[PDB]
Amino acid sequence: APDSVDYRKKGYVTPVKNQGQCGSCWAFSSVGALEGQLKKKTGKLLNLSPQNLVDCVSENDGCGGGYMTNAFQYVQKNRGIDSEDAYPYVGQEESCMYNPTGKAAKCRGYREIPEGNEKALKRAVARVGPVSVAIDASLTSFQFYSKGVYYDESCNSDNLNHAVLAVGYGIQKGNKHWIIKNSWGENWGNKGYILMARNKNNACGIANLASFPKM
Ligand SMILES: *C(#N)C1=NC([N][C]2[C][C][C][C][C]2)=C2N=[C]N([C][C]N3[C][C]N([C])[C][C]3)C2=N1
Repeated sequence: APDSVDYRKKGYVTPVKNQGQCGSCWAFSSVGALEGQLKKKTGKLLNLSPQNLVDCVSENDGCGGGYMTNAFQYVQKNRGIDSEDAYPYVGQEESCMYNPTGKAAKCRGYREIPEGNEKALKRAVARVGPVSVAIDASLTSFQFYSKGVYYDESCNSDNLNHAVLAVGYGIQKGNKHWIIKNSWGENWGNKGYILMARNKNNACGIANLASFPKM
C-alpha cells in the first residue's frame, strides 16, 4: 500500500456538502463512499441522494442519527439509490418517495473493517476507495479545527457521535494523518476537510466503526 493516497486528486470525491439543520451525518458518509465506487466503476462522478436514505432507511432515525451499515444494506435490498438531482436534499425527514425511473447506483452489500485496526483501514482506503468511518467529534478543538494534523488527548475512542468519510491518508511535517471529508459546508475546517492523527492509538475512535460498500 502506498505511503500516501488522496482520492480528491484522482477526481473520486464530490464537493463538500452541508447537512443543514439535520443530524444526517451518516447519510452523507454513506453516499460519499458510494460515489467513490461509482466513479471507480464507470468514470462518472455524481452526487448521490442523502435524502433518499434519510427518508427511507427505516432501521435508522432520519435526522436523529443512524448507521452507515444499515444504509448500505438498504441500497442493496432496494436495488439502488437515487441521484441528488432525482431526490434532492431538503434537510428534514419526509415520506419515502419512489422514483420509478432508474436508480443512479447499486451495491452488493458491504464490509466492516476490523475494530480498532488502523492498518487494515489504511489498506482498505488504498485498495477500495473512500471509506465511511465514525468518530468522537464532541471536543471544542475538533469543532473549531482550522489546520495541522488534529490530535487531542481528551478524544474518546468509545464515544462515537459523528460520521465522516476517509478519502485518503498521508504525512505532514512528520505527522501521519487521515484525510477526512466532513458535511458541515466548505466554511468549516480547512475548506470542509480535516487531517486527523493516524497511528496514534486509534485517536478519536477512527477505526472503530469503519465500513465500505461492495460494488
Ligand atoms: C450526525 N449528524 C449524527 N450522527 C448520530 N449518530 C451516529 C454517529 C456515528 C456512528 C453511528 C451513529 C447522531 N446521534 C444523535 N445525533 C444528533 C446530534 N447529537 C445529539 C447528542 N449529542 C450528545 C451529540 C450530538 C446524531 N447526529
